[PDB]
Amino acid sequence: FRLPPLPTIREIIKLFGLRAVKQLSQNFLLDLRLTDKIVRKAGSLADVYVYEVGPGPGGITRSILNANVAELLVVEKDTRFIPGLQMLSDAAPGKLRIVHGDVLTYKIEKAFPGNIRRQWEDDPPNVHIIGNLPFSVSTPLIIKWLENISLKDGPFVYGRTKMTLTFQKEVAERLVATTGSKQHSRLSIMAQYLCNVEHLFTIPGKAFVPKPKVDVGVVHLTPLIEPKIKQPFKLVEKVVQNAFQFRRKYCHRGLGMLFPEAQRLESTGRLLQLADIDPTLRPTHLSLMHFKSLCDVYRKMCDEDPQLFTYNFREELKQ
Repeated sequence: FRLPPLPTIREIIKLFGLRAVKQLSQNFLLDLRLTDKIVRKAGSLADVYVYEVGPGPGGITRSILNANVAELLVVEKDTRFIPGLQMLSDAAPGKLRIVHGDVLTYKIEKAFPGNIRRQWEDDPPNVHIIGNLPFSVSTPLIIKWLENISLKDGPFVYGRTKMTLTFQKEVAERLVATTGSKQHSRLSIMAQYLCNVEHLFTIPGKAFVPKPKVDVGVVHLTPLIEPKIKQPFKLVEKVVQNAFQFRRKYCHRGLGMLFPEAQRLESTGRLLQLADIDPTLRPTHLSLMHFKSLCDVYRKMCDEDPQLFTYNFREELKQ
């Protein structure tokens, strides 16, 4: 017969390598011009203690190191990128600390000196968190961090520490969306009640390798001195999540799911009435102050009735 040639090992490696990368779901920024821009937009990092999450090939890492940073600590999950980061540390001695870990669990409360901590009401501290992370990591990460801001712990034991982070365009858009927008949703309230949030700019997907199917938003967050709602994070999260579950219906429908069926007509009516909200507002028109009212009223209902808080409407739906 006549059969095709064997692959060379070079071809085999290329095959294994490309497939290896088309997994992992990182969107590499291999362009120092863009990583320079991200760092520039984050603000001055002069004498700042920087925490970079998931540096990967280290484009953002190089841009940070060039910004008169006091110190940079990076946490990286994939060992494959670690020796490249090591090389980088050797080029800037004393400047770069590398940790092989998971940004979702790694605690940085003791990573920088205690003397750099600042009161909550003071200006934000010389700690800044910067990161270009996989979309599947950055969403739960910001949610963990928002709860940390609520508790004033985690990265927020230093004070009102700043974040500059990439997200998919649409997640970026939800984070800064205001009332009445199709994007004003659960994440809009969660971030905005706790932080000042600004969408710095958008980077086209084409700029990343591999090319994701969406664009990438760069978002800056600074914790608020006075948060817009003062109730436990999990309470706010529950009200907000219930408020938004049915987007094209009166908000009464979503908020009603906070209450067992047997009291739902009366209780949902009372919640809206004590909160002083039109029960026919669609969720997108619910503002931070509506949510403050809703959460305050719900808190008192929970205190009067300790069965309320762990009520789950789907469990009831199982007859």
